[PDB]
Amino acid sequence: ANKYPTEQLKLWGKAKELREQYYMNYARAKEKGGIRWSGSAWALDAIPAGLGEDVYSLTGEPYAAAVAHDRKFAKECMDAAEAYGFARDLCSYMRIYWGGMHLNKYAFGGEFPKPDFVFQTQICCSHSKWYQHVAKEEKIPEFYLDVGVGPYRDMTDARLDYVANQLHDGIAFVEKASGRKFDDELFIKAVKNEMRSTSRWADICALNKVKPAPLDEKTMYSLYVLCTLSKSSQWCADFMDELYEEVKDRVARGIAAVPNEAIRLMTDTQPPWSFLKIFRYLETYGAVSIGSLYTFALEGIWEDKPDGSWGGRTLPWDKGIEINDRDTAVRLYADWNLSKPQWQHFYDPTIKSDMMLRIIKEWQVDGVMLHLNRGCEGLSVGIMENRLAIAKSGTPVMTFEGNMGDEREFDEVRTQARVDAFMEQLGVRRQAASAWSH
Amino acid sequence: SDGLFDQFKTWYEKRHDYARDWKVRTGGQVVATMCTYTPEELLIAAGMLPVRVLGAHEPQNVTEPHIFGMFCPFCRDSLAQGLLGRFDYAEGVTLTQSCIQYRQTFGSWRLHVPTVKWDYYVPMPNEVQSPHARKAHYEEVQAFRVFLQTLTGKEITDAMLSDALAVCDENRRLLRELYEYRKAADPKVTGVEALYASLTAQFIDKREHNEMLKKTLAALPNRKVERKTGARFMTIGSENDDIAFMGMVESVGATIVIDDQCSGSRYFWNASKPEGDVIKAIAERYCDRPACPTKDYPAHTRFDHVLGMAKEYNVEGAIFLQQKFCDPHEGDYPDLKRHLEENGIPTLFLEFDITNPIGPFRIRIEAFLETLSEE
Ligand SMILES: CC(C)(COP(=O)(O)OP(=O)(O)OC[C@H]1O[C@@H](n2cnc3c(N)ncnc32)[C@H](O)[C@@H]1OP(=O)(O)O)[C@@H](O)C(=O)NCCC(=O)NCCSC(=O)C1=CCCC=C1
Ligand code: SF4
Repeated sequence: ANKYPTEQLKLWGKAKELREQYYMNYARAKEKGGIRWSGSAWALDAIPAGLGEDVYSLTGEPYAAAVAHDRKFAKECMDAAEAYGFARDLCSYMRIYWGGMHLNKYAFGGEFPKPDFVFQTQICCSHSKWYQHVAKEEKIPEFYLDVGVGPYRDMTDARLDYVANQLHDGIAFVEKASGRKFDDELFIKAVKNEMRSTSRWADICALNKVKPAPLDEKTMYSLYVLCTLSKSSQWCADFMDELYEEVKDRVARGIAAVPNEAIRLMTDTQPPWSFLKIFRYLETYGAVSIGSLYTFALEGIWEDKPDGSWGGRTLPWDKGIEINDRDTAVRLYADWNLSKPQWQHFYDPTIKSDMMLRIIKEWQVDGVMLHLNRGCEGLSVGIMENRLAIAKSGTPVMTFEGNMGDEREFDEVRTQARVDAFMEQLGVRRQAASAWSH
Repeated sequence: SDGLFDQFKTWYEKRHDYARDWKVRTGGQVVATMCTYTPEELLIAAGMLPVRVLGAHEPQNVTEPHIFGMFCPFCRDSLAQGLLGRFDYAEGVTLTQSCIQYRQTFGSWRLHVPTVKWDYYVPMPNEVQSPHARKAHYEEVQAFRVFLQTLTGKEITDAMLSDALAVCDENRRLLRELYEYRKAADPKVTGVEALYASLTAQFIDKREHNEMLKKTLAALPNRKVERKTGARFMTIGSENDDIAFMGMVESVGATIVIDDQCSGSRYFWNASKPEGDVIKAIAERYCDRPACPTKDYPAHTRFDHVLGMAKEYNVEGAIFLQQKFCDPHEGDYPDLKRHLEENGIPTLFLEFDITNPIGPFRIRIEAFLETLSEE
């Protein structure tokens, strides 16, 4: 039954329109002599932003996720990549992207738009292989930022130097690849907007700690995506600020995403994009997903707050730190990105275990549903150790197997039955707890 | 017949007995090492025996709670060896960063193998092509040295590091000298014999291994060859450490004359450069080594390395042995295949689990040999 007031998000249409405009801008970039580039959502996109306000990216994973939402087109793309000769168990986003390039079809209409260069971050092994194939097929320059310097908590001066010095190489690379002169003012503005957008996304997620949750994770998938498109843009930073104001007002008014909220769930990585209806099904039980380390920190950037809680990282200028020159901005930009929570499990899965346990506590989670995602080695490494750590903690936890991009490795019927069994389990545990504490 | 390589075969079969007895003789610690990028010079200088974790190629169920089955058989087989207690004599465990899947073996091992007393993860740069990687790795190697000095309470001096580097470089040079014999029309060293030698290099005391390599090379000039060469094959892959499988290949009418794999050439290929700062010499040797696919970007330098080896050893056919789910090698495979075929080398693809019936692979090898016999 509906205990809480509920309301649709007012900025929904704007969130959808900003994403559509991003994809249309990439395709139309050349009409007015713009620059186009491609790389991961984890690329350090403020660097190409130093080349102008008409520099448009296509981030590889969000594009592939958009394709995966169209089951037929995703299958066609994967079939083209397989025809070239790639193993079907490679990253499903990478296979999709490759296939769509060979088919020469853009998901939003027209030919697959050729990027002027590749600007990539490498932490997952597939990060290089993805764009090595692309750069060869498109005959374009390619640059890779190796961020593999170990956990942020162990960072040394020399590790940060390695990343910072590579970024200086990246500046020289984008100047040469584009023929344009890099502008320090535009670069610094872009670093600052990326700091704003990623910290503010974390601030928004932190508002979900309250009961009732003002946002449900399925809705959040249309909001966390903006930082995966252009976190260093003014439009993304400004929209995050606007969205924060709306979510604050929902909290202030007691607004629930799910009016019958009785169960709070946490997920993990990469949901199967053509099967988001599972979230609506869970709503019928009064279950809301409050998020995941993935939704919160694929791009969100976090810090420990004065009360020990997790919140958006403090912007350097609110801490008395000046950013008035290229070299300072590069080193602060490298440090900001190296603190990304979703990079840490590449080195030490217990860091992610502890992060998940902390989310469970601070977001008042009743149960955890973990996707064993066969489509993504990078976000799945360590997943079984994370499951074990949650299991030892006493929080109910279940797994389901799937693949975020390739429906052939996702069993809708079995997964729904596993989730329904989990809702039953959570009800039984509540009955037992009530009976024991009277 | 002549049993020249029997010592290497014994060392392989009895690797664990060897390590236990090594501890009795020297009083040193044993360190389980993962991935061939481990800076073993540092461990030797610290008085320890590096022993590379490898799988057993037998059925195992102990890793299912620790590593999801979308990951490769090698990383699971390897972890199972620790969970089953087979490395209980190793006080340390260390991994130098490359493939992300292997990092799970290390993570689960340090958390759950109860005989581990210390662990260390070396974040070696992946982008060895970057002008900044050698400085970064210099500092990583130095930091590991400081760690080991702190752990053992004994200063690890430059002289100690230089002596360990000399031992490792001699091993690398001796293994390359052994490989030279494989270029002959009737090789005096089979691919199986080369594999026993190059794999055992990774878990036998290098001083003892070098002595055995020197004896082997002293015997090769006059060693009698009885078998026919058959087709000249190259094996390509990640680890490729199933010697029993390689023995089948060489029994059907072929010789494996060279390889691109971490059981073999990719481990030892280059010795360090002469250099007065021993940390730089060590760090740069690993950065300059033929690259793991994970470390091979932006350029696929591996393609030139593999093709150059194929031409220098007169390869007639190349066999890709791939672990199921192996992303770094899967990412390189379609275009490395094309590069070899465009340069006149037909290729064969075989995929492996932890265990595999040999019958199906032999049928494929025999059919591949029939193809070579036509063009
Ligand atoms: C487009 C999408 C796939 C589907 O969207 P939708 O499901 O929302 O469908 P829709 O057709 O657009 O709209 C219909 C819905 O709108 C709802 N509604 C209406 N008015 C509403 C209101 N006022 N407020 C709220 N809601 C309102 C209606 O209820 C209706 O929903 P319903 O039928 O269930 O009732 C969306 O989930 C998305 O963008 N995901 C992100 C994908 C991506 O790119 N991710 C980044 C990947 S990067 C990555 O993985 C890595 C990076 C690096 C390293 C490794 C990994
Ligand atoms: S496997 Fe995952 S982390 Fe790696 S390239 Fe694919 S989407 Fe990115």
